[PDB]
Amino acid sequence: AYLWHRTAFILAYRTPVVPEGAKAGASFSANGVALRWLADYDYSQLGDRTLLDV
Amino acid sequence: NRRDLRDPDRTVIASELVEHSFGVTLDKHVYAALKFTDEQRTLDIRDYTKQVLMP
Repeated sequence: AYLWHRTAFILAYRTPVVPEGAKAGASFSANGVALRWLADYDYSQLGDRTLLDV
Repeated sequence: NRRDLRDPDRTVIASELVEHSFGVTLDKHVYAALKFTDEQRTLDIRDYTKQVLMP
C-alpha cells in the first residue's frame, strides 16, 4: 500500500508536433494524455507504418 | 565590291550571306537542404519560419 501527498510525485507529458512533411495524422487520448498518431507509407517495403507516441 | 569604269573585263564577284548561332543550356541545380528530428521540431523550434525557412 502507498499513502502519498499530492506533491510527492510529478508527471509531465508532451504531444509531439506533427511535422510539415508528414501526411496529417490524428491525435488520440490515453487517460487524458494526448497521443500523436502518424502514418507513413513505405514504397520500398510496399507497406504502411503507423506510430502513436508521446 | 568595286571595278573600274569602262573596263573590258565585265565580270562581277558574287557576295555571300552567312548566319551564325550559339546555344544556351540549363546545367545546374542549386538547393539548400535541412533535416530536423521530431524532438528538435517539438521542443527546440519556436518559430519555424524565421528560424528555418528564412535562413
